[PDB]
Amino acid sequence: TTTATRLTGWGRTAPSVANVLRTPDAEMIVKAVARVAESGGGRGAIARGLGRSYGDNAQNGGGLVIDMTPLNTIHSIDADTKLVDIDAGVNLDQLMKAALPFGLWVPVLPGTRQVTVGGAIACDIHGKNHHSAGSFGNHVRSMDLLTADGEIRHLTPTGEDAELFWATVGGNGLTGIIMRATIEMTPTSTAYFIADGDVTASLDETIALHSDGSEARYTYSSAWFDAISAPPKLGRAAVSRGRLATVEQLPAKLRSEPLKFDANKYTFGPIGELWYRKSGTYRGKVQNLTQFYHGFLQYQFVIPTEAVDEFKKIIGVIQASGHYSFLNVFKLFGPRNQAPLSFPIPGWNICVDFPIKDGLGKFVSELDRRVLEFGGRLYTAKDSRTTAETFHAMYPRVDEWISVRRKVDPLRVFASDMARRLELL
Ligand SMILES: Cc1cc2nc3c(=O)[nH]c(=O)nc-3n(C[C@H](O)[C@H](O)[C@H](O)COP(=O)(O)OP(=O)(O)OC[C@H]3O[C@@H](n4cnc5c(N)ncnc54)[C@H](O)[C@@H]3O)c2cc1C
Repeated sequence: TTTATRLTGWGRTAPSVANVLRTPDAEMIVKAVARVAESGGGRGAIARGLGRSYGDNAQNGGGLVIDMTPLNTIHSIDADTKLVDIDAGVNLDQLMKAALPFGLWVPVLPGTRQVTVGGAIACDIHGKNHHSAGSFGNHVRSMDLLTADGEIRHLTPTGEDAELFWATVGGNGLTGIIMRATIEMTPTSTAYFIADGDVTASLDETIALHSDGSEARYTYSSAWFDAISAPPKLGRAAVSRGRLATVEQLPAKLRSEPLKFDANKYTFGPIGELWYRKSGTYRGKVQNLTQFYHGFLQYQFVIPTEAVDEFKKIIGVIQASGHYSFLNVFKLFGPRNQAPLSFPIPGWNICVDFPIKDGLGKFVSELDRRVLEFGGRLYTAKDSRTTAETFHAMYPRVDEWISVRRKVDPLRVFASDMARRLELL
């Protein structure tokens, strides 16, 4: 039934061999968990989605990995209740396509739509709209969770079982296997955005633009960030902010199908600086999703809002480090949710991408130290190399979480490389 496969995260690193069960049959999945649970705990099992996490959370060296992607049935979409009832293996692209004709919008979209609902819940994913909509877990109204004892529990965010619900959110598959879930969607009259763009000249401007109160006028907001240039150019950004369009705001050419989907010699001189300011500055531009969205070590952290000087310092440490990240996504996160292991907290969030090079491993450890000291944290979906000590200090509700985890899996039936590395087992 199960194939001995060699798995990595998206980052393609720290590989381990696991037995991969790949079946559309939910009964064969309940029975595999039943089959891991009688052998004491062994090296346990972990669910896997589309494998878009960069780290080691969806692999289990010498254990069972359950590929959930065949479980990809959309059960119902209701435009009156805004509810979708889907298998955990459906991905967000599939869901977005299916839901559009109902005037329904996926409430949190990450950078790639090739992620499963299970992965979205287990990493409590965030998107361009976090400050206004929170993260993925905020919009789950129920889920069905295959736990260690082979029973399927029906969890809701409030009432009985809320605790296990909120431990599952952001729990990296370590509470069991999400089989099915109900998501509340965001109503929309169009598949379009109305976007405003701005280009800042420095880090100070970027931060200033995100604290001048303008952010409250936008539901969606993110920025491409300069992390290579020396000050004052360091931290200059192309900001893209917006909100879903209404049909009255579409041009006539689009208004009849409102929900349908489908370096020269100047470049680094003053004419290019002008061109790029001009091209990046705009108001009320109508965009579809693709236009509005757009050997390596991926690293993402958030620093709490107040610690602005500390955030500025970390960015300085980054550019003077001799490690050059060209692709950097910046955003200001809004209020957190009640999940103990949820990554997002209100504050300055950035994702960087370092070429793998001599000194890099030791430099990001130092980064960890700084991020930790400044009260922020790393994102498990990007990580495969931080220590359990650092992680546990970054997430002070980890003991709270672990304690919930030991109630629901005393025999450690669910386990992964990440769980063992970060001592979440
Ligand atoms: C190009 C790119 C851009 C990205 N942008 C963003 C972004 O903007 N915001 C953001 O928050 N993230 C982003 N991510 C990270 C990604 O959204 C998460 O890593 C997500 O969890 C991946 O989903 P997956 O289905 O691929 O799950 P996998 O990577 O296969 O697994 C991820 C985790 O979820 C658990 N899991 C999966 N299915 C289940 C299940 N059925 N039951 C229980 N647990 C399960 C796994 O055990 C594992 O712990 C990005 C990733 C990439 C590659």
